[PDB]
Amino acid sequence: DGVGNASGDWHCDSTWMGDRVVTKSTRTWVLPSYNNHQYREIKSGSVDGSNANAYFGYSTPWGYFDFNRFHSHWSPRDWQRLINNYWGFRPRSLRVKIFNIQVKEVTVQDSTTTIANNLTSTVQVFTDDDYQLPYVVGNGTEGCLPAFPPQVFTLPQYGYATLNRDNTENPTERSSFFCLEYFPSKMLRTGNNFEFTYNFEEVPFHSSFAPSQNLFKLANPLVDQYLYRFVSTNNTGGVQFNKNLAGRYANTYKNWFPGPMGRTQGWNLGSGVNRASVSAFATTNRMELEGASYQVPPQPNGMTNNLQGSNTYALENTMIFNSQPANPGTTATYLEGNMLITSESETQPVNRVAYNVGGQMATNNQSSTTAPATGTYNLQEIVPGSVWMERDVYLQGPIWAKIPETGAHFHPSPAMGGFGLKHPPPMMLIKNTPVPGNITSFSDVPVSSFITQYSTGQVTVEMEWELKKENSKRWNPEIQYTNNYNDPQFVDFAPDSTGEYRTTRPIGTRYLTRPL
Amino acid sequence: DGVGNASGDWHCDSTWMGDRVVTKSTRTWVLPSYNNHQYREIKSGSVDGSNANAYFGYSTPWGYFDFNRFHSHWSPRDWQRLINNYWGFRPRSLRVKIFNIQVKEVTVQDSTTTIANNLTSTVQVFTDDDYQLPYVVGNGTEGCLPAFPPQVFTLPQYGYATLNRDNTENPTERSSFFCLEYFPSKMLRTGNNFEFTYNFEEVPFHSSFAPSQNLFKLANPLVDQYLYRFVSTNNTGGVQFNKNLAGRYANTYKNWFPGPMGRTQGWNLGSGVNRASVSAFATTNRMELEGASYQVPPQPNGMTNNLQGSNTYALENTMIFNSQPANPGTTATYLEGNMLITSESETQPVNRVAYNVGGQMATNNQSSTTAPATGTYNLQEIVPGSVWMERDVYLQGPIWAKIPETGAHFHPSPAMGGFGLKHPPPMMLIKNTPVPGNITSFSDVPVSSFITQYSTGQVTVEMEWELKKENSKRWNPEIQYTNNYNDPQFVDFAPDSTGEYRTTRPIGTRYLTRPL
Amino acid sequence: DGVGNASGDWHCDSTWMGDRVVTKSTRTWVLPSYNNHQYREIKSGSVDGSNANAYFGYSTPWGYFDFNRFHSHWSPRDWQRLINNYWGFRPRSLRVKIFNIQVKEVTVQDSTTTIANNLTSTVQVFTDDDYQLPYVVGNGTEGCLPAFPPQVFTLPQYGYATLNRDNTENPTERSSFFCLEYFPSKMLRTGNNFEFTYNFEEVPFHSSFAPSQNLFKLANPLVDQYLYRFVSTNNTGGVQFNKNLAGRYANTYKNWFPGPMGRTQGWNLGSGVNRASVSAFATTNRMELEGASYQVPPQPNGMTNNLQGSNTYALENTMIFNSQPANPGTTATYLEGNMLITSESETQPVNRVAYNVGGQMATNNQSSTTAPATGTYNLQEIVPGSVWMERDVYLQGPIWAKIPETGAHFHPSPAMGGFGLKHPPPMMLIKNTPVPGNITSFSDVPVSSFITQYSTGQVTVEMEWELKKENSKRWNPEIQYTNNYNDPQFVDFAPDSTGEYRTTRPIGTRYLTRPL
Ligand code: NA
Ligand code: NA
Ligand code: NA
Ligand code: NA
Ligand code: NA
Ligand code: NA
Ligand code: NA
Ligand code: NA
Ligand code: NA
Repeated sequence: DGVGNASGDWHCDSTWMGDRVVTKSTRTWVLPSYNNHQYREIKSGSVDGSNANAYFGYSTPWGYFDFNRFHSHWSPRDWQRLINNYWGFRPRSLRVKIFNIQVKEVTVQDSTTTIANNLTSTVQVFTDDDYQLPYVVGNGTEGCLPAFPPQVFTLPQYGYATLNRDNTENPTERSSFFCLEYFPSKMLRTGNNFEFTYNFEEVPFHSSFAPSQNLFKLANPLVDQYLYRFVSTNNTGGVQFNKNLAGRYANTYKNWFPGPMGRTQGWNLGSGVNRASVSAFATTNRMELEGASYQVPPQPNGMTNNLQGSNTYALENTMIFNSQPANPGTTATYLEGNMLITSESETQPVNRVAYNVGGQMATNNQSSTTAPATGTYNLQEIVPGSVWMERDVYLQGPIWAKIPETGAHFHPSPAMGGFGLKHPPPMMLIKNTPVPGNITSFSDVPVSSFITQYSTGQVTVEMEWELKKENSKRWNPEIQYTNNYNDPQFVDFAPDSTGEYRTTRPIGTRYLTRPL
Repeated sequence: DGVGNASGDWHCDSTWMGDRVVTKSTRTWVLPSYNNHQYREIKSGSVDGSNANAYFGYSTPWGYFDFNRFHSHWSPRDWQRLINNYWGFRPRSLRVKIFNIQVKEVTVQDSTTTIANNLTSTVQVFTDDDYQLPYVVGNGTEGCLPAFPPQVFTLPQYGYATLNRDNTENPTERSSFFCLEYFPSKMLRTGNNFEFTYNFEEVPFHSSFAPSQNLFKLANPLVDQYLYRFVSTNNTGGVQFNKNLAGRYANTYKNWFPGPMGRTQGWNLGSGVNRASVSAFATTNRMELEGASYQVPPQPNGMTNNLQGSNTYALENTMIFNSQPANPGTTATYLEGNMLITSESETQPVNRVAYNVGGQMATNNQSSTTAPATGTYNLQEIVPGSVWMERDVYLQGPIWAKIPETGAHFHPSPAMGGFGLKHPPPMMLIKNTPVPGNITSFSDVPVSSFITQYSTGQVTVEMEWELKKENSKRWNPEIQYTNNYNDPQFVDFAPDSTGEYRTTRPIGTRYLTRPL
Repeated sequence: DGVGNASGDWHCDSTWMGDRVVTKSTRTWVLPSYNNHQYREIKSGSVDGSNANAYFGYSTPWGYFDFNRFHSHWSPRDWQRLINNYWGFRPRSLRVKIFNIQVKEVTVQDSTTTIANNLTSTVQVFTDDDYQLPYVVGNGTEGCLPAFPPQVFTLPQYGYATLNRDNTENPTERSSFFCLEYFPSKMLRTGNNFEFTYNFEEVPFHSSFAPSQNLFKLANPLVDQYLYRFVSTNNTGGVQFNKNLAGRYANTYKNWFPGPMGRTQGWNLGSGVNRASVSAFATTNRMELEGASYQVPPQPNGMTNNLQGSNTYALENTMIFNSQPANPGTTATYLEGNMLITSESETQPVNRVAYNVGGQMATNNQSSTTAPATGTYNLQEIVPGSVWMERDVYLQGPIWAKIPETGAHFHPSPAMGGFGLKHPPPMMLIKNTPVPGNITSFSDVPVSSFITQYSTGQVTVEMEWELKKENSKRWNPEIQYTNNYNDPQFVDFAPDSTGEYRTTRPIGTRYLTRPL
């Protein structure tokens, strides 16, 4: 309504009400006027010897709002609270509000560089509710709301990648260009604000519990089966079998089978033992798409890295986050120390080991002359009677991802973990309306010189989650996430002398135990 | 109400009413007071050279009611009746009742060992309706209701297996212990009884019919296709094709594809021909889970063993039951004779042969210098346009199995055949309340000496099944299960001189024929 | 109603409903017919060189029901659940039921010793609702309901201690004798049962949280005080002062003062360092009552043992429980290992160190000739502006205790921790009605020979607790009780191979953090 009046109050809070909890988090932000208010055609030929890095696309002046990161909404304890006493959760509804828009104009004379605000200028927000733009938000890229309410953050620029021709930079006749100014968008001078309201589609509860039974040894030990297994051949080519018995769990008919597997090699950590001076890329797991070899991280789930105990990890199949945020374009080498590496060990009983072969099966036809032989297999895909656990979500991990448009998706859980959404939280685009510099002469060609200015405002995301009440009959105490350190010299998830937020370790959600 | 009065009448019966039939079967049972009313920690290190047999779990004083075995509810003829004129069936509802509880106390002096009944003592029944305990019943273990109403049977002890550490006996911090006395349970002295009422979740009709068409040669022979296939290359590297024609069924575009396959080797039976003195285990098919190789029986369905005709069987992929019940802990070798072995030949046209390679595909890129080459594959998993038949259920086979708790199950049919249930018939636990011996001095430590006593009562299971009315236009008579023997010297499915129930052969359900 | 019918169903369960949770636990029990149905005058002269052990009292045939022990109602996890996410709790209501009474009669011929049940005999239960009997239950004695539902336990005999004359065994004219048969009590043959209903008086929530601020350094560091302190004297006897400043927390006016203290000496544990071959008794803390020195355990709270970190413990001031139950009358020496020792370190910031002096104050009057002097004090009692935390309750610790009858109690929290109740859960007395042997001749003297018989039945205690919802604004994750072990070789709070319940460690309730 007026320049003087606050566009909105500041809400940050967690409200636990029965079976559902709602998280409101508000933060402050800056929007540079990227690209000086013009689109740039952007492309890249193969780099580091890989045509897989070749792409053709565009860069826009628009910045976008990303909150698809659990820790944007959850405080550490709140996370803890959720992960220690709940069997699952899914996000039901979401509402966003952008306010307190303040736009500033900077002018530099002889390197003076002063910042003063014009009140006249506007900002533009619109939400792509019909998913007509490329959806960038699903793919684990920087720029989400901080995990720490205080810290101010700068909005990521919006750019998308269309299809390359022939793993060269060049475009193809099918490649398309999207203009963001084609959608109608609200324009906000300082008095005004934006409110976004949303309702999540129905998705299965993320299963935040670990199996207390091993899949194969489901059957009670006490009683033998009524089925028998082939065991040997008498001296004449005659078949003989024995009863499956009691405890033995190797030779017992099974009803259900582990998850889809594809070996990705295991590397030791800590004490370790790894091969020396090794170039990782040649031996990484990959999928060939459009005649180029692409690395696939988080090899599609149905597998596990680490067994608890031993340090070996399926690095190809694993989620790794920096301890602290770092910078754009960094090429610096990182040792194990800095990294927050994650173990899928909790999901190990249901899931298969990623650095072991998946099993073996007979490779020959037996005969009088010739004995039976078997062959191990490094990759078993999906089968009926399958059963597995999808990868755990982390306080630091992403929340959801958009399902690609195609005729079919096999049942889909983002390989990076989270909620597979057909219709996910809409792209939220915002840009600073351009203000022309001093233009004194008319031309047909478009204006090229602009006043340089950026915007800053606050934004609040309010989310509603539904919970699966914990209900177990387990007698003894379950393991839970404890803030347990010995001889600490600083708090975890807390500012330091310098003032920066410190996060020591990643946090899964699997602590509670459910028998199969 | 009173010691003298019967807690319940005896119901055994089959009622066929239109499209649905209800089976009531009642039997008699004994419940030993296992473990002298205490839990035992039970574990096993690797045996027979396999860490797969390593497990950590517990044994309870509770016995359980298992009826998950088709022949508990169906008399032979009734089975027959169902299998010869129906295209499918699923269980809609179930109701159970336990009554006529009689508890007896045995005392032995100088080896006298007398049995007299105390009327004062109780028994405990409760049903785990919320699936909070490990579900043992799904996994084809002994102790179900007899197939023969007269025979008295002893209730299986309840024990479950939690997760092992490192394929050693030892437990893990995630391993959980369940106390059965934590659930509230009805206590029954002799006058009282138990009634259980249940409603099955909706499941697809088990398809009890065999295809009368071969999958690939679906198209009518009379007419050629309007598509053509590449056939050869002219002397210059030039492509040439011919019309697909008429009857030929090898080279004709196909819309649908066979089921998932994984070779498990074939062994001859009867006349046979098998390799001599062979140790089966090295060459068995297996899956690696938690860093141990486990054998998987009934290799997940989508495959067949036997083609009719020839005796070769996919033993790894097959269902084998003893002819007669046998004993706990038996290690005796069994020849073919005793076994009731099953052929999935009826499902052969839709399904793939288990001891053959699944097919072949090109393994090289053709060039002027270099000719095209192909490679057979021993394991093909799931694909779009797939189609297969799940394994047939047997009078002797199990009915249902519980789906494991995880984020996803690919469409699941118990590998052992039956109905995949998310929420299956609840574990039914019963135990004898302990009666202290003579205790004359107080101690803080728990009482250790008990009166020795066991319980016996009857129980009835009443089930309602829905049927898919047979409706075919097949002119000529279909094959049906006939009780056909030549020169019989005893009846089948009938007592003998000794008094024991004799079952000669297994009985599938596929007899009726449905064109695709 | 009838011998045959169950007097009551078995309820064991924990129901969490919003702000209040209700715990139902049911167990089995035995009641020996103590004393052959007669009272015994019992007394003791000084033993182990202490007249403090001298007492005069009586022993009854009655056994009593004790559940005043947290772990009787809480399963491990349930405890956990409560202690990790709640700021407090108090018991609002309680209801008890005794049923399934079974009375047995034992006869021995030539050492045969058979147990058969007579159905005719009765049992007697009554509750002393008017607190007219000596209340024994408050004082941490054996015989409470087991922590493990399965285990059967024997009811403690009821005996009370009246006043001794002169620290000799002999009675005094003021000493009184209570006859339990004077109260009217329900008599129960096997068909019948007992129901007890109760409502707790209003008591402050047990504060289950640890202070995140140190009492003395409450004031913010950033700002100095506006008060100044005397610091020195100029060379002439002149007073000079400095401003209290900033961070310094030693010399800053304080509003609130630590808790009441009385030094009890500190002993090292683990690595330790303690004096060798030491007789503990001479140097133990004590209070003189009726001209005898009595040891006081749990020296009245307002103090702490242990500071976290260092192993030294105020053993006199500490709660120690055996790892496993042990036996009546044991004199066996116990090393540290067996013991579950407790640290009040969480309450350390508010509370005072027990093995340090409490402080110091000036002991002289300063003059020109003579400098000021100070003296440490080993015991400071209560003062206005006091503030402290009462000792934490343990899964293994007792729940409540009865306040003694006198004109005044200073604000009272059982020194053993728990709820100080003016009117606590009534003594629940039960005894087996005596059955005369064969008496063939009349006498005036009371019958002396009885049939020997004992009773066994189940009992259920149902409690309702109110909770203080956790509500904190602490950003970083709080510490919580985790079931965290490394290289476990058995589960904790779970049966072992032998069948006995294993409890490794004690569990406080202070995990959550509240700033002052
Ligand atoms: Na730029
Ligand atoms: Na929607
Ligand atoms: Na670095
Ligand atoms: Na046994
Ligand atoms: Na149901
Ligand atoms: Na044999
Ligand atoms: Na006695
Ligand atoms: Na009262
Ligand atoms: Na000892």
